[PDB]
This record gives sequence, C-alpha cells and structure tokens, in this order.
Amino acid sequence: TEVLKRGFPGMKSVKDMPIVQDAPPPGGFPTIRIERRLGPTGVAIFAGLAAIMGYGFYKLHEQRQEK
Amino acid sequence: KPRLKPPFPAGVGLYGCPTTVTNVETVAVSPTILRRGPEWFSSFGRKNNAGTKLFCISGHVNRPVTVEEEMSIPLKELIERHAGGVRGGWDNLLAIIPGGSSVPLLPKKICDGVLMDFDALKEAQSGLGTAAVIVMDKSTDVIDAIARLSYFYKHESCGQCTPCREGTGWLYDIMTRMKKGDARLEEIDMLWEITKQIEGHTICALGDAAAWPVQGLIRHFRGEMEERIKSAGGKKKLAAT
Ligand code: SF4
Repeated sequence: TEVLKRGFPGMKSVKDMPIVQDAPPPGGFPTIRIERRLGPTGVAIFAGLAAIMGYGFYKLHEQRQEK
Repeated sequence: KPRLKPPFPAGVGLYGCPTTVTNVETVAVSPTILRRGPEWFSSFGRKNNAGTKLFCISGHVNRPVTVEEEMSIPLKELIERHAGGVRGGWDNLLAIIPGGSSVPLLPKKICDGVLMDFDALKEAQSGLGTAAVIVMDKSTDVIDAIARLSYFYKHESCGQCTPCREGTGWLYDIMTRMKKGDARLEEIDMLWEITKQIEGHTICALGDAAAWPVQGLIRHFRGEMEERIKSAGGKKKLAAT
C-alpha cells in the first residue's frame, strides 16, 4: 500500500522508497545570538552642567547691571 | 464439497453408513497379493515401503511411459532405463516433481541419488504421492510451470472454506506477477508467509496441495526468482527515467 504511494516504476526493494520532508540545510543553520548584549562619566556630566549654569549666571549678572 | 473430520467415513459415510474409500490401484493388486502371498509382496522395496508400484513418467523425457517397477528404485535408474532418459542428457535436467503435482519439486542435486520411495522423498522435503514423475529441462521457465500449477489449484478450489477459496487466487496473482518480475524482493517472503497461512488451516488437503509447489519453488529456486525481479528493471526502469 505504501509502495502504491511512494514507490516508483522499477523499484526493486521496499527500502528504496524516497523521503522528501522538511529538513535543515546541509551543515545546519548558522549560529545565533542568545544572551543579552550591552554612559559618560559623572564628572563629565557635572562639568558640562556647571559650564552651562556658569554661563547663565554670568548673563544674569550682566542683564542685572544693564537693568 | 468435503466434510470435516470427525466424523470419519468408516463411522458415518455414504447414506450415513460405514464406508471405505480406496484407490483403483490399491484395490486391483489385492487378489494377486492374496494368491501369491504377503511374503512375496513384501520382498520388494525397503522396510515399511513394501511392494511394486506403477510409475508415470511425463514431460521432457525421450520415452514417456506408464511402467510398473519395484519400489525404492532411484529416480535416475527409473528415468534412464524404462524411459530413455532426460531430453538432451542427464546434465540437461533442471527439476523433477516426483509425485504428481501436489508435492514439492526437487532440483538436480537431490534427484541424483534419491530413491523413489515413501520414506525417502519425504526426507528430501517432498513426497511420493501418486508416483507420477514430471521432468523439466534447462529450457523450462520453472516459475511459469509452477504458475500454471497455481492456476490449476485456483481453478479446482471448491470454494467452501475461507483460506483455500480466497488465497488460491491470491497465490496465482502473486505468481503471475513474479513470472514477469513485476514484484519486490520482500514479496517472496510474503509469498512464503501466505502459503504458510493457507497450509494446515483449511477443511481438506487441497489447500496444503496448493501451498506445497510454491514452497518447493521458493526453497530450491529463490535465486531464479530474485534474478527475475532484478532483471525486469532492465526493461522497466529505463522508462521511469
Ligand atoms: S481446501 Fe479448498 S477444496 Fe478443500 S474444502 Fe477448502 S475450499 Fe474446498
């Protein structure tokens, strides 16, 4: 019965029946990432903030004298 | 259509009365045995194999013949004398059925030496049967011959019981496919299994007589069947590609 389904003309043995299924490619699939993959120093952040605030305070002093 | 035993014909037979069925040749030799004595009759052949026997030699034989002979005679003696030997010489022999059609065949190696006897063909995996000798030579397709025997047993089934009635046609279909080589290699083992399913499982002995020639063909010529399957793909697989 299975010979009626998968067998081909001139098949000599039942062990010669083809199998074509969903299969990985030869060599398999390539590897993948599994695990988790990953700022500025606080001195640098505080220095930039101090520079901006110092410029602001200088401008405040200048506009106060003009007023 | 045969009855099941028990009852037995000597207990309940024809018209419900005690009855014995005997062969013509069994009946006919009895007056000569009674007149000439039992010691004269038992002086021929081996022990438990006494007396004389009519032999019919047919097939590929130079002088086919119905001839009377002593029992326990060799096949080669019985064929070379009284029948002129095998057509083309003894080396042209392929196979011989020694006991009609219901017994398995024998190849050339067993035949050279075996005695035509009840207790000698049985040990050679055959039987004396009716002592009807059928000779085939090397020009014979032995699968075709046993296929025609399978056709005979399909045609002669009375159809009463399930294994004989359904399986003789199945054996004939499988053998017809095997003759052309349109089969698989494991279908030979399937064929042996189907003969073992028929044999010993029926009402009468025609089922056994239908299984036995195929068993002998498989046993002594499985290589021929395998070669017939393999070489058929030299004319069937050229169209598949
Ligand atoms: S074995 Fe065949 S012939 Fe004998 S009783 Fe069964 S069917 Fe009929």
